[PDB]
Amino acid sequence: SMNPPPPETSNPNKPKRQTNQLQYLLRVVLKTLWKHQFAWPFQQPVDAVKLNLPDYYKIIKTPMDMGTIKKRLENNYYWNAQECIQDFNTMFTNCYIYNKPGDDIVLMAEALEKLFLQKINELPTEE
Amino acid sequence: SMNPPPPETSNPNKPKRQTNQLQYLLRVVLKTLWKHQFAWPFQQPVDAVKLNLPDYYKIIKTPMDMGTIKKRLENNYYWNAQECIQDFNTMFTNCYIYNKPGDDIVLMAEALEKLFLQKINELPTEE
Repeated sequence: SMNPPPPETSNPNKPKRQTNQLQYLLRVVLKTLWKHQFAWPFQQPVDAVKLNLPDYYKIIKTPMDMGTIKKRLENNYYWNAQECIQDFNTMFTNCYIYNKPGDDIVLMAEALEKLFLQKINELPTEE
Repeated sequence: SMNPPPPETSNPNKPKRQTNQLQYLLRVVLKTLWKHQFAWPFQQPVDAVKLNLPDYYKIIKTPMDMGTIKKRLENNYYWNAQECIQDFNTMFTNCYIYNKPGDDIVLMAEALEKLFLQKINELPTEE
């Protein structure tokens, strides 16, 4: 009956690089998703103690949120842009896992997923 | 202090009518919002003594909640749909009044209002 620690966002032993793709994910993708009207329930880890949701972290064993993604990009925690896209995908599917098809929170995450996909269509070439 | 009696939900001395719009407000509007994941703080009158909110009914002098709106629709309390729509608006603006921009409860209210407005956009045509 206690929230887990948030996901790690710093990995100081890992090599670091800046790519056009990683910079785009932070400066465009994360930015556009953050300001969407549906974003706030996904911006921080679910606070299951505050919400009185004792089952959340019994069901969700790989939590992910947009605040954690932002910090990872800022700390060059990702070497490959797909590791970041995976975290985004984990955040959406965590919503589909915890809730039920057609739920309103799920319709919210679905709309955010469509926008995320629209944005990564414009991802700069890996070059 | 103490809680007030909840809003009245019955008016025997008022004429009654069933209309396309009132039926929609109960079976579609109220139903949809009730089943929203963000609905639980608005389904019943604020128990300001149980929530440790002694100032709530000093600030909020026209309280309104979805359980009251549900009963009013079931008891034909409303002759026009705008009476019911006004109770919804009161419930949302009460939340904005008592709390502050950016609070969790306010963001929940705003999401319900946006869904409410979409469902009202599809109110059947007036007889």
